[PDB]
Amino acid sequence: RKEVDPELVVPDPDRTLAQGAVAPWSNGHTAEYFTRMMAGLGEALGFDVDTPWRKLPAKARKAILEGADEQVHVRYRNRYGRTRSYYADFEGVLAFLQRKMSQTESEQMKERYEGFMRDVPCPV
Amino acid sequence: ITGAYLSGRESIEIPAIRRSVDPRRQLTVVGAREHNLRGIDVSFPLGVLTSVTGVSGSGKSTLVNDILAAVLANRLNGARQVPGRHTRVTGLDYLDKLVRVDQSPIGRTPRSNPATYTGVFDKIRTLFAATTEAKVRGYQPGRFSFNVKGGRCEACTGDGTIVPCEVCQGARYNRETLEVHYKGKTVSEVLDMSIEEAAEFFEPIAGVHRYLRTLVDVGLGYVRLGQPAPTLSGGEAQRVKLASELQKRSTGRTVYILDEPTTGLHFDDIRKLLNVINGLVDKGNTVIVIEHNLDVIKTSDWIIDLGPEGGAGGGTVVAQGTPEDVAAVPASYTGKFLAEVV
Amino acid sequence: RAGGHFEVVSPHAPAGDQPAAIDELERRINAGERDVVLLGATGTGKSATTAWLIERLQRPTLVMAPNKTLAAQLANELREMLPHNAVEYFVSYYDYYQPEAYIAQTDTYIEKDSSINDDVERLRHSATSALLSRRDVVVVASVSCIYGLGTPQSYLDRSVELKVGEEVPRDGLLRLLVDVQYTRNDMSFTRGSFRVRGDTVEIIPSYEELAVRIEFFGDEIEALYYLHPLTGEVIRQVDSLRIFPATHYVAGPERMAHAVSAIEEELAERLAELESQGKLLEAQRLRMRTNYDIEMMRQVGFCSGIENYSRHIDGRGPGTPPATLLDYFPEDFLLVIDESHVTVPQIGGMYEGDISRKRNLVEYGFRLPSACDNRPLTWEEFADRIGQTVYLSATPGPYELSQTGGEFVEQVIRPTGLVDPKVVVKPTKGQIDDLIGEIRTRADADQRVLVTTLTKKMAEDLTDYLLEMGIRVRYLHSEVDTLRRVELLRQLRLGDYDVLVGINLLREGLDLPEVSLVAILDADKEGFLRSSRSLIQTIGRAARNVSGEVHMYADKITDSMREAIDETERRRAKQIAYNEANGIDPQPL
Amino acid sequence: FDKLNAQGYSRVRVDGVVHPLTDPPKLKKQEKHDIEVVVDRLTVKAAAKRRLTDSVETALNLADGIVVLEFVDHELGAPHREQRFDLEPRSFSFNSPYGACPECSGLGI
Ligand SMILES: [Zn+2]
Repeated sequence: RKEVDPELVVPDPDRTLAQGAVAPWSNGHTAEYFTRMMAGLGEALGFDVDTPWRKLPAKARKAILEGADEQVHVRYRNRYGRTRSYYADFEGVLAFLQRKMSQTESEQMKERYEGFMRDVPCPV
Repeated sequence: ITGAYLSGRESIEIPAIRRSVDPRRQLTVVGAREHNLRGIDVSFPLGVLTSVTGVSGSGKSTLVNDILAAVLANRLNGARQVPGRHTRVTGLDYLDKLVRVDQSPIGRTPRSNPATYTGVFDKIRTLFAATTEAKVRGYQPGRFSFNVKGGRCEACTGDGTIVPCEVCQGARYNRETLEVHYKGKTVSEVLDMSIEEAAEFFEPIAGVHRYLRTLVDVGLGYVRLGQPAPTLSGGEAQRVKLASELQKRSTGRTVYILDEPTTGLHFDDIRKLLNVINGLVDKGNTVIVIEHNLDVIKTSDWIIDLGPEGGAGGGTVVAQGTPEDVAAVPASYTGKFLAEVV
Repeated sequence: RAGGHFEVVSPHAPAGDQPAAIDELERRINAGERDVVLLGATGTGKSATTAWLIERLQRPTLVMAPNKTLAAQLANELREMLPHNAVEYFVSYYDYYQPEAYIAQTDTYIEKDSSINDDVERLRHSATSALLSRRDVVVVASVSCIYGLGTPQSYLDRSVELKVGEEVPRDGLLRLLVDVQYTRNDMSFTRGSFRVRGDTVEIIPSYEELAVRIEFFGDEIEALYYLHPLTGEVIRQVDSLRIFPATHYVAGPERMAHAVSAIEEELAERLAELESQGKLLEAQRLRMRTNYDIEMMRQVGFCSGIENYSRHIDGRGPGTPPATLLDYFPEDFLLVIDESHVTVPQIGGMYEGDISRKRNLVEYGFRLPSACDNRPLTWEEFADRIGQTVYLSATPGPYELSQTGGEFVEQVIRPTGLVDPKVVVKPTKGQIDDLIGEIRTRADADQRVLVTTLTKKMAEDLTDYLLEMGIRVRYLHSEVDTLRRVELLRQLRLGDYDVLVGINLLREGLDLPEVSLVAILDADKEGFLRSSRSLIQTIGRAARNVSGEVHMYADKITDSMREAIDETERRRAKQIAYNEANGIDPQPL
Repeated sequence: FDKLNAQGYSRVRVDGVVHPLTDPPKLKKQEKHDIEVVVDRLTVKAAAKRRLTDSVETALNLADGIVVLEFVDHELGAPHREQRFDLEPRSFSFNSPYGACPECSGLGI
């Protein structure tokens, strides 16, 4: 589990963050499903929802990598008409994606997303 | 066809306007410090046949496909790919949709057909169930497929020919379902009939007309609708879809990322494809294509070369502009190739 | 076509002048006069008196409505009042609507785009089946009924009778069911589709919700029964039944051939006109659209926009009135129009706008002139086609008064105890402080006040000022959608504010039991959308309250407003005099 | 049987007795039944295939390919003419013990 490179989940310091910088934030229906509480956490912490990370410091990218603990009230509907309640605590995108691996019912993406942007090799 | 390329009368420079580029209505990418890149600024024009070229593995694919196509796919149509190591894409207010067509050699399973994955076979079943006889006999579009147990006889076991099925007699449809003679023909009759002579068919009904017309615009209407993938040569699996994957919203600046037609189709087939591209680009479409040949991208109006040397010796833009402009520059080998033959 | 009995449950006891109005209407209607006008204000039980005329006349009746909000309420009330008789409802089966129009000034072409519903077309087919199955039938319909439709005789020809122990081949029965647009769906059982299992067939009509089993034995019906589609609770059982088509445009194959020939004639004429005009792109788009539609329902039968060719089904020439719902009713039927004061002007204005957009389409290559013929009924052909015409509205329409010569019948008096609002007239300026004082004094009751203006700018200036000094306010705009004021209704029944302001989005179903004071601001000026009818409508809106009030501000005084105030005051005096004798408290039932 | 009535069959044959589906007889968890329910009330006729198919083919999707044409008469002389719609597929193998001599491990005599 060495993979290609870290930081690959959000390696963009200049994109429009409201346009789905992170891949789970841009899905067909899960896009808003995660953008809801991720924008909530962005408002709570204090980093903007759409401003590129170069007008802002790189601390915005670092603090979306590490995130923060605790959960907030959040619920929204997708384009497909369903209603999923992703109520869990995630420590930034590094542990949010790990939560996706350890929680989601999609047995394919739960290992597809780990390879490109998660590096947890064998320590022993 | 290979001889027709050299003695072309069609693989010529074909001078376009080349001024449909815009100083402001234009996309930029900067700072892409990928393992295959360095962080250069690529200036993609809009409303043009811009072609990204350079040595493969020098970062052109990681920028155009892994970075650009990924981001506009995931938040401009609803895809899922990771953006990758980059910083910026501009013209967000000037972009509406994106369609990506890969090389995708995928034709190996008999289940996949040029009409089943394209999403047109279900509509064909719906249209056939819209007939009076299919209504009285209680046959539904789902019942009228060949993969579900309802419509496939156990004698064929689903393959049509085993010596064919005794009951079906080489038609791949049980007698209880073949009675549906809509427009004097059945599904087996339509599948057997060639698309070239079926161009007059499905003309009124819109979606099948569009699919068939764009397939004929490609010029390869020899295939049948239910043709098994083992009999389809690798390379043309996504060409049929790519025909219809080049005009959305009729703006038509909606960007289409193209694979290499050189893989598979030879340069005369690629020049017919080029005629299609030029016609609908004059209509207003936009294509970003990674290519390997010379005259096909010489016909285009804008060339961007990313990396002169393979491996670590690339990752930076060395030219951007008219094919003759990059030709005059003795740095990009793409331009050098476009310069030795004018 | 058999005449039944209008068994009406009427727990409400007639009081005072209601029988007098009823037999005055009877005496007028038995004279055979083609023109009849009735003045029934809001809250006067117009539905009850209309139903009583229905019972007395014993004829199929057609109710004319201008919008869905009034039509649905009338339909449900009329269904409640008549248990046995099949009360009906007929409106366009589209939630979202975008008419195909072509604004030439902005060069904006809005296409055909809607949102199909499922609970209203079933009621429409129930209306047709009841109308052509039993004579004693009432149908309330919106303006969509005056659009293109099929003929009654051709659609009736396709209704098929069945009975227990009769010779009926299964193949013929299924062919007839499919010919009336019932696709046999087995795994999924939904309206417009029927399934078969062994020797039994589960059938659901386009009007009823409960399924029916038809059980056979060879080429003969064994029995018929009803059941609940899901719970399986047995209700009743019958010997004989009848089946009706699931679409309103069913007729014999020769009628399809004649309609196709008429389509060919119309498309040839339109192609020649467009070739003369030189509009190649528009003509091409129109020709592809027509080829698509015409060929695909020549091969199938169902399409989008078939109404444009409905004339070709009807066998009528261009320029004649398209076949409508009144043709379904026989020549010995009764029609009544509700809210005619805004329905007949709505008919005229809607016909004008639709014919303008239809010219912008047909002339600029979007539709054939058959689509121009496929239109709401013009008033000339409407008069040429209608029989004993009855009008009903809260106010006497000028057109109706001119047609009737001024002689009308007045029943706006409410036995329930409703009176017209008091009137206060003040200058336009020097009014905000008085309004603030009045709302401070009146806010203890927690009611709502509606205000109006002329155009948007000073209106919104008033809104943000009047939310600034400490009052919660809500406003209306020109593009109000359904949700943003249905939520307003919910939060006003929750008592979340006190004042609403609106210019034009206030006459459509904005009923509220707790609106007392209404303010009209500088509406005295001339306007195509601000003449006397809006002032009388707001007066009636205040009147429906137990105690209304109007505060009316004018720089100048016109004759229309003062005559409206005078007639409102005299009607209020008459209502007060009547109620002083009818002092019994209201007894709803 | 309530769900079957909701679907609609109008026929049943349980506990050795035939009823309409609207008439359910007594059933117990300690009672063993050879459930062979009915699907129709048709009979042999000329050019009646379109009928009989609709009685059997759909049953093929519910009975898992089981359907008969039994006498349902009095005499029951023949056992339903042996009419139904030792054999076993097993598995094909020679070296594996799937299809060899279980006692001698498939070796020669
Ligand atoms: Zn077969």
